[PDB]
Amino acid sequence: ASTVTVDWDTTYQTIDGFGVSEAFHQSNNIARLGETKQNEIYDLLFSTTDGAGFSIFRSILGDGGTWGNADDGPNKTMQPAEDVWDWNESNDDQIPMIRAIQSKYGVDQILYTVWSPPAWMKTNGSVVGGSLRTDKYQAYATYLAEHIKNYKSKFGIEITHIGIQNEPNLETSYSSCRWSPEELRIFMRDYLVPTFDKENITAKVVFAENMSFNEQYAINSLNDPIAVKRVDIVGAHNYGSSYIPFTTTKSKGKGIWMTEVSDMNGNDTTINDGLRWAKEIHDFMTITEGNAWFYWWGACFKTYNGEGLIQMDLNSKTYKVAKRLYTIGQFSRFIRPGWQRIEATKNPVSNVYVTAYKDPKTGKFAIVAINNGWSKQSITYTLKGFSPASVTPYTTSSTQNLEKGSDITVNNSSFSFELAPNSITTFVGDTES
Ligand SMILES: O[C@@H]1[C@@H](O)[C@H](O[C@@H]2CO[C@@H](O)[C@H](O)[C@H]2O)OC[C@H]1O
Ligand SMILES: [Cl-]
Ligand SMILES: [Cl-]
Ligand SMILES: [Cl-]
Ligand SMILES: [Cl-]
Ligand SMILES: [Cl-]
Ligand SMILES: [Cl-]
Repeated sequence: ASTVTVDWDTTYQTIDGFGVSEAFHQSNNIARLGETKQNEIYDLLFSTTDGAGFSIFRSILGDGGTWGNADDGPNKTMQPAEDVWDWNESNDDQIPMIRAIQSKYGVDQILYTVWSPPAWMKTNGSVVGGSLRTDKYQAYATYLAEHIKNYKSKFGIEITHIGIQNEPNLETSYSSCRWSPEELRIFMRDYLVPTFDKENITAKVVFAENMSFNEQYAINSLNDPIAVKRVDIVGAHNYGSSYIPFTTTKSKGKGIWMTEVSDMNGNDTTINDGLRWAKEIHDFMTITEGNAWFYWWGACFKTYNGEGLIQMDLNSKTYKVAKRLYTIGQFSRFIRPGWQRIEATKNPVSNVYVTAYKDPKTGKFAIVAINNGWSKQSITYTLKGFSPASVTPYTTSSTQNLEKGSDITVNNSSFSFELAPNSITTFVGDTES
């Protein structure tokens, strides 16, 4: 019987949201399941009433590669040659899904990440590996600005966040482009910042998304007086690393987005894998104090690993939902863009981890409690600085998927709940009536 204290007036970072991606034709793989299952998958991902309520959507800016195939491969680029633009909305197979989920679910944060500049800008003449030619830095700055401008003016899509390079540390067997940190500062200071200023770009920059979770690729730009003007967000993946503070990023008042993580080595779809990712979010919120957290694919055609939250079998036209969709939903469905983390006893007892969030504009709040141990844990929650009448529990476990429970009466700013082993429960409430 342990105690968690939640303080309404001790506040931390603003939460920008939670995201997924459908890059590399996975958006088209959803549609191939048929209209009925397509809408079911949109619902599971983005609905705030019967889904995970993801609030950010990450997509690939087409590079024109020729690798892969139609099930997993690149999209045509809107600038296939230095002297040719091709604003054909059919080039980007993510546009139909973006329009549908912005309309139906109000998803209004749209991140486009570049995996590679087009081949004619690359040192090896290919979108696979290599680097950006130094005599193509301006062409790439123009490339990025023209995409933000013309996705709006031609396709009606507002790109609110632009990711300038996915994993600049890595050359892969698919779309990739290697940068050094100093090459990124030179690109920001001498090309991106003056081009974005000249074109009056208001989209925020998610800085080069390091494969490992550190700010090393951003330190050079963050300390540059010109580049720092548009280092709006420092992005990073969490493949093979752990959650640490981004010291220089916080000193410059910038945001932190963990824009991709998944299990590429195993295929665990049970609550144990789900609680692994819930614990990653908890560490992200409390160690790094980050602002947005992303899984990799929302739905994908890989039934053999954990790169997506939903595994689609294209041959039988079926899909299977892993527990990680719901364990991540325990955060993402309730913590909307603009919410604010508040103080809660982060570790009340062994294997129990707690965070808390509030909406400063409605008085709504959410308390997310993880129990990734083997023992039932009775917890008494003391609410400091606010007094709701009741809380509503939502639980995910080996037998429950974001299951709404009976309301729990709050007696003098205190309520108790027994956390089941290997489970996660969110308590949701409102202070204004
Ligand atoms: O099927 C392939 C995917 O597995 C691959 O996913 C990559 C996983 O590592 C991440 O760091 C990368 O950002 C992500 O692209 O993408 C290519 C696709 O063909
Ligand atoms: Cl591109
Ligand atoms: Cl890369
Ligand atoms: Cl899972
Ligand atoms: Cl992602
Ligand atoms: Cl899996
Ligand atoms: Cl809200």
